[PDB]
Amino acid sequence: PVIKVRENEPFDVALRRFKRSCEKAGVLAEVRRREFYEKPTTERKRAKASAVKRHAKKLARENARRTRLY
Amino acid sequence: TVSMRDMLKAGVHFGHQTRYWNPKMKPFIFGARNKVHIINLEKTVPMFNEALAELNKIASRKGKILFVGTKRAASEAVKDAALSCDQFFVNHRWLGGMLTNWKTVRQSIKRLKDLETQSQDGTFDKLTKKEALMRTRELEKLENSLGGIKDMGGLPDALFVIDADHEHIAIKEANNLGIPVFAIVDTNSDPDGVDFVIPGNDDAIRAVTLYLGAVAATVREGRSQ
Amino acid sequence: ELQEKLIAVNRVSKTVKGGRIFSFTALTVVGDGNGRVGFGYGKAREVPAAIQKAMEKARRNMINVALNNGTLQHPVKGVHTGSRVFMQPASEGTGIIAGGAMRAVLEVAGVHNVLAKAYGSTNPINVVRATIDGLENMNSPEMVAAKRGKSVEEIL
Amino acid sequence: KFCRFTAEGVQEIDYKDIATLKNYITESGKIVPSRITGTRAKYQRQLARAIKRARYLSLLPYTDRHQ
RNA sequence: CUGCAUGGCUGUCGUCAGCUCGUGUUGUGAAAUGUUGGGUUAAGUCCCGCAACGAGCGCAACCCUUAUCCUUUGUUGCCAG
RNA sequence: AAGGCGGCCCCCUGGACGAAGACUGACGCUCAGGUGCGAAAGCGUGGGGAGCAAACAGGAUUAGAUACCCUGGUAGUCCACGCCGUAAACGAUGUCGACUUGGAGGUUGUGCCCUUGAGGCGUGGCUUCCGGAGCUAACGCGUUAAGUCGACCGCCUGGGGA
Ligand SMILES: [Mg+2]
Ligand SMILES: [Mg+2]
Ligand SMILES: [Mg+2]
Ligand SMILES: [Mg+2]
Ligand SMILES: [Mg+2]
Ligand SMILES: [Mg+2]
Ligand SMILES: [Mg+2]
Repeated sequence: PVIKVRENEPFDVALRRFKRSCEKAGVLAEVRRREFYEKPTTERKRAKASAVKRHAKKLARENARRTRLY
Repeated sequence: TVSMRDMLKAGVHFGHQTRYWNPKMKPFIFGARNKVHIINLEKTVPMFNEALAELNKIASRKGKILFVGTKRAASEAVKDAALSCDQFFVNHRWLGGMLTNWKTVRQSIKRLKDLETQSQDGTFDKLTKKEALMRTRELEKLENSLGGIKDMGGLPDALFVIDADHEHIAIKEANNLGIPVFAIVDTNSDPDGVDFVIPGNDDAIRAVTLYLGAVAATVREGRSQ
Repeated sequence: ELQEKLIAVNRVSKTVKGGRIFSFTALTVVGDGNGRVGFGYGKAREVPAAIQKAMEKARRNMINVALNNGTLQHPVKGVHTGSRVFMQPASEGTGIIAGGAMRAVLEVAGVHNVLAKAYGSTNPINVVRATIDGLENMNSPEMVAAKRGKSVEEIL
Repeated sequence: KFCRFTAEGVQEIDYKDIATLKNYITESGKIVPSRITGTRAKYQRQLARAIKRARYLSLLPYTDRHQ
C-alpha cells in the first residue's frame, strides 16, 4: 500500500497510518501461516474446529440469557 | 368472577413469543399474532370454573391450600390474597425439598419456634448487642423465606401454582406426594405434570390479580359452610 | 404383617485421597401375599443399616399387581436395561419355578404357581426391576373389558 | 448491511462496470469479504467472477504493486 | 534397648480453608447434588441463581488486654480549691 | 454414487432441483456369483523437473540417537499410456418405502399480497446445531434416528495363534 505522506503531517501519525494500513491489509498475519506447509487434512481440521467454536460462542450468547442473573 | 370479558380486559389472552411455545399445548392456542401466541377464552373459562369448583369443594373438606409463586411482579399479591382466604403461601424461591423433606422442614419450623420465642423471652439480654442483632437477622431472614408455612402442621392438601413452568420442581414434588395441583400454565409451560390445567397468561399483574381474586373468593366461598 | 426378603448384599467401594473407603448396598423386596409388591435399594456403611434403609423405600414404592387367585392371569415379558424376564402362569401344585431374584419377588407378590425364565444379564439389581415392570404391565379380564367396551364373558 | 444488488434488482453483474464495482475491492486489490460487504452468496460468487474478469482484462489491478 | 507394640505430649502441612453427615432428588447401577457458578471477603463470610433443604467439626463471636466515657470504694497515692 | 473436486476462457458432456402441465402403466426394491469406478503410496515405458521431499551425507542434542533441531540432497510429488484394488476409503451407522413433538439457521427455486428497504404469508430439494417421546450398557441418536415396522444382501460367535 502507498502511504505517501503529504506536507504538514507528523511522522508519528504517518507511521501510525502506515501501520493501520498494514493491519487492515493483513500481510504480516499471512506469513505465520505461509511459513510452513499445512496438509489439507490439517487445514480442514482447523477450519471445522474454528467453525465449531464460532457458533458455539453465539449459541452460548443466546443460551445464557435465560438464567444466571449475575 | 369467571368472566371471559374480564379476562380479555385484564389481558389474560396474551402469551409468549412463538419461538418458545411448548408443542404439547396447542389445542389451547387461538392463533399467532405478531409472533406472539394468544390463548383460548372458550377453553380457559370452563376449565378454570371447574377447577374453582373443585377447590372450594376441597376447602369445604377443610383442606390446607398452599399457594406457591416466586415471581417478583406477583410477589405481594399472592400474599395479600393468601391472607384474605386464611390460607398458606410461599412467595420466595422454592426450597427444593419443602414437600418431600418435610422432616427437615419441621426441624427448620421448630428452629424458628425456639428463635421466635427468643423474641418474647427477652433472651436478647444474656448476650451483647452484636449478639442480639445477629439473632435478629437470623429470624428476620429465616422468617421472610418460610413464614407462610409456620402455622400449617403437616403437608398441604392442595397446591396452587402461579407459574408451572418456573415452579416445575414443586409440580414434581406434589405429584410424587399425591397432592392435587392447580397450576396457571402458559403457552411455554408443560401441562402434563398437573391434573388440573389452567390456561392463560402467567406473568401479568392484572391476570394474576384476577386469578387470586377468584381463588381466594371461592376458598372463602367454600370455608363459609 | 407384610413379608420381606432382602435378595443380595454388595460391597461397593469408593476411592479417596487417603485411600479407598467401603460401603454396602442392599436390595430388598416387600409384599403382603397379594398383588401389592415393592422393591428397595438402600446404601449405607453396614448391612443392617442398608437393609433397614432399603425396606422403607420398598414399602413406600410398593406397587399393585392384578394377579389371579393362585397364579398370574396371562404370560408376560419384562424388558429392563440388561435383564429380559419371561413369566407364565402354571397349574395347582407346580409351584414357583423361578431362579435368581425373581423367586423372592414372586413369593412376596403371592403367586404360588408360576414358571419364570431370565435371559441376558442376571444381576439382581436389574432383574428385580425387569420382573417388577413385567408384572405391573400385565392386564386383567376386567380391565381389558372396560378398556375395549366388551364384557368378560364375551372376551373369555 | 443489505445486498444492494437485490435491493436495486440487479439481475447480473458485468465486469465492464468499474465505477460502481471499485467499492467491492480493498485498496490492496483484495476482495471485501461477504461478512463485511453484506452481500448474499448468490451475488458474491458473481462479483468474484466479475472482479477476476476485470483483473484479467486490466480493468482492476490484482494488487497495488505489480512491477 | 525396642517411639516399627504403645499411652500421654509436641512440631510441620496450617488459623490454610476446607473435612463430613441426615433427609430428599437424579442415574438400572458404581455414584452425583448439596460443597458447583457471579459478585464479596480473612474465610464453605454474606447474597443470588441452581433439587436442594438442613446439621457437625469448621470462620467469626463468646475468652484476655488496649483505645472515649459512667459509678463504687481514697491507702502506702493526687494535690482542683 | 464413493474416492474426490477451487484464477479465467473456450468445446463436448454427466448428474441434481422448481411452479403449471401432458404421457406408458407396476415397467418397482435388493442382489451371492460377476462388471465398472475408486485417496495416496508403489511398478513399466516415454517426457519433464521450480519448490518440497523417503533413501543418503554432513552438522547439532544425548551415556548412547541408525530420529525428532539445521544445511544439502536422489527416487517421488508435475504429463501421456499401462498394473494393484490397498486406507481410521469414517457418519467406525449397508440399499429402498411409510409414520412419529418442536426451535434457531445456511444454500437453491417457485406462488401470492400494495415488495415504497432481503416488507409479509406460504410452498419443495440439500445441508448445520440444540431438543420432546422413544431407544441404548451408557456415551449418545433423536424427522437426515441409533424411535416402530416392511423387502434384500454382507458380516459376527472368547483373547492370542492369525
Ligand atoms: Mg463463588
Ligand atoms: Mg501416485
Ligand atoms: Mg530435511
Ligand atoms: Mg545425522
Ligand atoms: Mg468400515
Ligand atoms: Mg442398487
Ligand atoms: Mg440432538
